Amino acid sequence: EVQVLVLDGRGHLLGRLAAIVAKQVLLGRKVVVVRCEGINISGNFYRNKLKYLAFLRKRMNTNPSRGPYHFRAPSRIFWRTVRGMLPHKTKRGQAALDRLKVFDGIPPPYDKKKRMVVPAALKVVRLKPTRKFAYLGRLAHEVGWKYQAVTATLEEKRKEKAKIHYRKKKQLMRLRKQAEKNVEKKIDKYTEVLKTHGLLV
Amino acid sequence: SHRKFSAPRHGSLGFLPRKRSSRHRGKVKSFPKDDPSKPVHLTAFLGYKAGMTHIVREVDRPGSKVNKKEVVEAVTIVETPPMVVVGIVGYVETPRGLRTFKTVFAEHISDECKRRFYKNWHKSKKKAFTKYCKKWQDEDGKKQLEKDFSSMKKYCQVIRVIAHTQMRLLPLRQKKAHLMEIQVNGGTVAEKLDWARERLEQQVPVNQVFGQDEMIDVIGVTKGKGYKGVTSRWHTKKLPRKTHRGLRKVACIGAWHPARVAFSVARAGQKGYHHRTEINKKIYKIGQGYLIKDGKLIKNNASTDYDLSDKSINPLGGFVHYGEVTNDFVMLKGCVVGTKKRVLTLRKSLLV
Amino acid sequence: SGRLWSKAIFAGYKRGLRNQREHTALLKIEGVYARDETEFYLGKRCAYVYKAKNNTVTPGGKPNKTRVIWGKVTRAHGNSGMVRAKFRSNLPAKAIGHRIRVMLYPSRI
Amino acid sequence: VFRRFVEVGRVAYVSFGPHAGKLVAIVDVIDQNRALVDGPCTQVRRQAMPFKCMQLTDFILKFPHSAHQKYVRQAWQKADINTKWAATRWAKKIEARERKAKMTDFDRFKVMKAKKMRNRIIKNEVKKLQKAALLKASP
Amino acid sequence: MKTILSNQTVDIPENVDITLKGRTVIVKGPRGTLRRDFNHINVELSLLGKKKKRLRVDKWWGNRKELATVRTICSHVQNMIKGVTLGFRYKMRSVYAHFPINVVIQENGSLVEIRNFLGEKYIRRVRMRPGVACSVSQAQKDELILEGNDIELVSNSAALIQQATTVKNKDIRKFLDGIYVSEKGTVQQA
RNA sequence: ACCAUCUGUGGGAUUAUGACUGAACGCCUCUAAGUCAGAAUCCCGCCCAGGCGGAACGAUACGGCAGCGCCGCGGAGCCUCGGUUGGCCUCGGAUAGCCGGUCCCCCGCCGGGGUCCGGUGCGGAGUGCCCUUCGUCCUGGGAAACGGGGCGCGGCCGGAGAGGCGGCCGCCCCCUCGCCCGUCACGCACCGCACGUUCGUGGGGAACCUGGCGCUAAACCAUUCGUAGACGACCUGCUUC
RNA sequence: ACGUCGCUUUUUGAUCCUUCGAUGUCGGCUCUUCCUAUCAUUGUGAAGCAGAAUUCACCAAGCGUUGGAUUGUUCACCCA
RNA sequence: UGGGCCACUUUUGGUAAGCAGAACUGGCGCUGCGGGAUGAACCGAACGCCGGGUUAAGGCGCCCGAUGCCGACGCUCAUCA
RNA sequence: GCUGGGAAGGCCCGGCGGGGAAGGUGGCUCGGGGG
Ligand SMILES: [K+]
Ligand SMILES: [K+]
Ligand SMILES: [K+]
Ligand SMILES: [K+]
Ligand SMILES: [K+]
Ligand SMILES: [K+]
Ligand SMILES: [K+]
Ligand SMILES: [K+]
Ligand SMILES: [K+]
Ligand SMILES: [Mg+2]
Ligand SMILES: [Mg+2]
Ligand SMILES: [Mg+2]
Ligand SMILES: [Mg+2]
Ligand SMILES: [Mg+2]
Ligand SMILES: [Mg+2]
Ligand SMILES: [Mg+2]
Ligand SMILES: [Mg+2]
Ligand SMILES: [Mg+2]
Ligand SMILES: [Mg+2]
Ligand SMILES: [Mg+2]
Ligand SMILES: [Mg+2]
Ligand SMILES: [Mg+2]
Ligand SMILES: [Mg+2]
Ligand SMILES: [Mg+2]
Ligand SMILES: [Mg+2]
Ligand SMILES: [Mg+2]
Ligand SMILES: [Mg+2]
Ligand SMILES: [Mg+2]
Ligand SMILES: [Mg+2]
Ligand SMILES: [Mg+2]
Ligand SMILES: [Mg+2]
Ligand SMILES: [Mg+2]
Repeated sequence: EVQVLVLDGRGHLLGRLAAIVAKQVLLGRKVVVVRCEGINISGNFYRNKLKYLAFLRKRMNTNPSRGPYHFRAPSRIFWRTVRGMLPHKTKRGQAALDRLKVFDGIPPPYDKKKRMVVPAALKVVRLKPTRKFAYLGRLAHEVGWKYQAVTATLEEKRKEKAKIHYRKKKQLMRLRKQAEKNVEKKIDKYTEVLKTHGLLV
Repeated sequence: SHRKFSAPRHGSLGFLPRKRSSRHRGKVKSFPKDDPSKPVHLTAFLGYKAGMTHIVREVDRPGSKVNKKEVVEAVTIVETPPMVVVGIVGYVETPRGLRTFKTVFAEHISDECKRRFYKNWHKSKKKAFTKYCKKWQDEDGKKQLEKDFSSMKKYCQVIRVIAHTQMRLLPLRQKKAHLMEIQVNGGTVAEKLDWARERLEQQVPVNQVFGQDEMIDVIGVTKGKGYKGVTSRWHTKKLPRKTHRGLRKVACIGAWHPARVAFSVARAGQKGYHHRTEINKKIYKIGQGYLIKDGKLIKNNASTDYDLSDKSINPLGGFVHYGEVTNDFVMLKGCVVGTKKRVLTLRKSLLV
Repeated sequence: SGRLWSKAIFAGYKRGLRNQREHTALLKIEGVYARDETEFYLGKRCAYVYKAKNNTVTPGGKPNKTRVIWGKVTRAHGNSGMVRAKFRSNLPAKAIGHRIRVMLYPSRI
Repeated sequence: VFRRFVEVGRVAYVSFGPHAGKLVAIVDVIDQNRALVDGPCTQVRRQAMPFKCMQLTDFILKFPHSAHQKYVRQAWQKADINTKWAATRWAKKIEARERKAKMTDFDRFKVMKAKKMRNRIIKNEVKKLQKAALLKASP
Repeated sequence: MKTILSNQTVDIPENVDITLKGRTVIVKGPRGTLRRDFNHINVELSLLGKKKKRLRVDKWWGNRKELATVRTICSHVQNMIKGVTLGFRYKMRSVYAHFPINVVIQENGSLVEIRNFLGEKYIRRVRMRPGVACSVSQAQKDELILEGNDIELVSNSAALIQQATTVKNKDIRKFLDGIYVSEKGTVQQA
């Protein structure tokens, strides 16, 4: 679509979410992924940590400053995973990669906006409940990431402000339900039209 | 095949961009960890390497061969005239790091401080902070200044004060002052802003930052040596005299494969003028500096309770390639990076 | 007073992995994510509308910078709602991931 | 935690497959994945059926396992499921979802008009309640 | 093979009540409150009786590995009932050949000082887990009494003491010195 | 110049291993679920460099017509770049469970718990919701009338993680219109036809006119310094007390 | 032990695929990096582990593994 | 032209060899194309310049055309899967 | 159209019956609950 797609990274498997996001950006869609620290990877944590430590070992022996760049932030880790699923050495792939914005936590532009979910990449449906998984935030923290604590504090601040918004939203909805009861005689004419056509059961 | 006999590599790879420092002052790069339990204090200072001398003291180290024994010890004199606080910076912690939130500068910024803002003070018209100082007097500006302090008090985690040295007290040719952000530690953000606000435009002597016989870190830029070969830069073995095209070289700069010269091989380049931090430098004395109450009092600089001689720290004929030390000074144990009259940063120890 | 056309995306040309047949294009129509739903769009006129630098004549209007390459949906591609389209001229590769309009003109309903 | 159970006589709603949208009764269970399934009053003859296409309802019939279709129909007709099903919120959401899909262009226009008036009257009254509740002057 | 139902019931005594919040068992006996979650196990917990207080654990369609968790939860719950009704008491003996092991109990039985283990000058400081109190018994010369409500915490506190007094670089079969858990039991003896 | 002298550092997850609780296997068991301790290893810190990566702040060009900034959508236009064709302004989350509402208790008038009542193939539903565009003229009934709309002003509050946004008052100035159902006719009805319909007063660059409010600086070279140096570069000084 | 299964490419063969309009052919010196099949050091398990010493094994390549006489030697041998 | 080489199978020497030597058919050499990521010899198929339809071998998370099927039944947790 | 001239299946409470049982209904017995 023409609008930006904002996806919540919590509870989403890394590769499965990256595959969906990669095809979306190749189709001209702007995608924003927030809470990349909440992304999950299947398999126990130690095993997934070994995979990144093996990644850390791959470096140019002659000059590591030129070699593979190992990004430790969860947002950049997810960004690199998507980059491995795009033709990033062509102009089409670079254009697609520039349509992806990745964030740790939820920054102020997107904290006030509704966030989508990809069921085909969710851990609850894609992974057996008895299997072990790893958190991208924990994996990032123990391999070099430096902002797990500050992101946690800011995410806790954001959650407190969101609860206040939800209580106002719930108070507004309660008032709307009371309003519907109050004006029922002057509404049943239009209520009946809605019911005949499947709206407002 | 393997090298016949083992030998440790020459030089450290922790200092690899063996390049000229991008800065001349020497930045702190790491302030002591802040805990609000401690009283509000400053963590850094700027001094100038005046020179070196040696002292005689009595060692109180039990179980040592030098216990209750005289020793002599080389010391470095770092002239430390008082800082002047001319601003406050606030920082906010972000998932991308610390970013500068808001900066407030005091009224009445000294000329020596304002010289730092210009590349040609001679041709300049001294306009820096001329329109900013007016907001300290009008009512809209003061209200905006109070909002800036309030926003710092509620949004910033660490604050720092911009302090500058006093050139005209120094015997150097340079009149341009040195500015440094000095972190304020030990207290709530509100407490350290109130502390910093009341020190604006004021002087902070080196007494209020450092104390006697405490261990500090010295941050500065080493002496420049120009462009040097591998024998001086990396202290590799000199080749035998019979070598055809030169013996002050590294014979093998790599194997056939990986087919490139590696970053670990010793190669000619800049030596010196590198940024370095040395930790665990003990303060042997903080000198009072010259005073005039009725007459010129020079005693306290180099008089000891055993010596009792009216002599300054200045050697006979003056500190060579520096001048005469008149202000406060810190006497550090041992040697310190940098040439004479090289600006040094003194930082509180990060260790316990 | 209304959009009057369906939003579609020029995903790419009909192709193997290592061979590209540029005469026909694969379009992704919004809201059509299964092959059984592509029946409505078969034979529908599709247009790639773009702008250029020089003015061109507009049918029933003053000349402007809008150009168009017309086409039509030929058949369904795959099982997930893609359709194949033939345009009078092969679509430029710069239009991949951009808007294609499906006109509804040749209506069978 | 669990309230609805696969059992003999349990009435299930078919979500997809050849018999989607129908009600069936579970007559017997086989191999954990399939069940012997019979809807005599809903036009589903006895046959195997995966548990994946079933969605259990709250209705349980009483008949022995693997009983003949006649006895299942008698149990289905007595305390009839067809009328009880149609009275549930589950069924009338299915029906409402069906009539909304079959709504024509004219019906869409009339719904758009009715929804417009209904929302303006409701949203007026919300403002009035808000303004009234705003008069809170008390220690 | 997947088994349809694997179930097992524990019997709750009268003086203790159990409250379920999903797979979070709260046990409220006379000696305190024990709380522990089992969200890592996909089981169904139910309070059955209003008169006898039965707690039933059910696993539906479980494989061999996850049928093993049915009795594990029941055993853990039974330890909660045991802990909040009788408590858990671990007795540790300090055995030594030459150097007597001096044990000093610091604040409220939460810190244990081992001085002269094998005659070395290093001081062992072992911190008890929260809710676990250590004390020196008045019955036998060399005993330590670890008392608490959670068997997990009391036994792990005892293991911390035992593993602190570990002989190194010697023959452990000859140098038997250390503090070892003598018996495991309860308080109130009922 | 070890041929003199000075300085060289903290944490985390854990390996091997040793254990706790504990089934499988009414016993046992370091393991299956769940826990503990754990290192010249590993990662980070300290330290070196600092992205075709950001931030905060300062000063921002005349004594003569001479450059610039902000405010006006102020106007008339040029050159160039094209995309797009309604919006959704947010609980936290669980999944062997959830969501909503209400009386007592506790927290200084709202949240937090305990009852109780509902919903749950999610209908307080993103398979959703909101807005909905032909325009006017007579003309009645309903909705409202405690209303609408002012790039009208003025004031205030909230938002810092990238706040670049959102909200509330006071005064003023206008419509009784705008929303639903009807009466009544009209508008280029351009004679079957495409790029129509929006964002949009779009972005960017020169330039003209038109008013108000404002500003009057630096950098580099040359010279000097020698804390620097192959050359560049770098640290410095140059009419005031 | 008798047997039997492998691994390695730091031995030496076997082959002759590349190079004969040319890839400078031993050793040493210098210098960097890598491997582990670990000599030492860190943390451990085992013993025919009393202690001391030693041996076997595990995680483990962070760090170190030297000065000399004879020999062109690689190797070798001895001194310390 | 009279240097051949490779593959299934048979087959001699050799511990073996991308070694050496035979038999048979096919191939590469002389051959492009689809697939095997990549590749003389493998699998499919051999070729004038094109449009439409359909396949072979091979595939259908994303790169990268095609499962975005409410695919079926099981097996498997690996601190070198 | 063919097939086992399809196999099953639906209705006729299928009726006169016979036999077999069990993934055992009612009843009965034993063990645990709600007035
Ligand atoms: K060598
Ligand atoms: K347009
Ligand atoms: K060989
Ligand atoms: K050869
Ligand atoms: K040759
Ligand atoms: K030699
Ligand atoms: K020699
Ligand atoms: K011939
Ligand atoms: K011939
Ligand atoms: Mg070696
Ligand atoms: Mg020579
Ligand atoms: Mg037991
Ligand atoms: Mg020993
Ligand atoms: Mg030395
Ligand atoms: Mg273990
Ligand atoms: Mg631990
Ligand atoms: Mg050649
Ligand atoms: Mg050559
Ligand atoms: Mg060569
Ligand atoms: Mg090993
Ligand atoms: Mg020939
Ligand atoms: Mg021949
Ligand atoms: Mg051969
Ligand atoms: Mg040959
Ligand atoms: Mg040939
Ligand atoms: Mg031929
Ligand atoms: Mg061929
Ligand atoms: Mg091919
Ligand atoms: Mg391959
Ligand atoms: Mg063809
Ligand atoms: Mg493929
Ligand atoms: Mg595809």
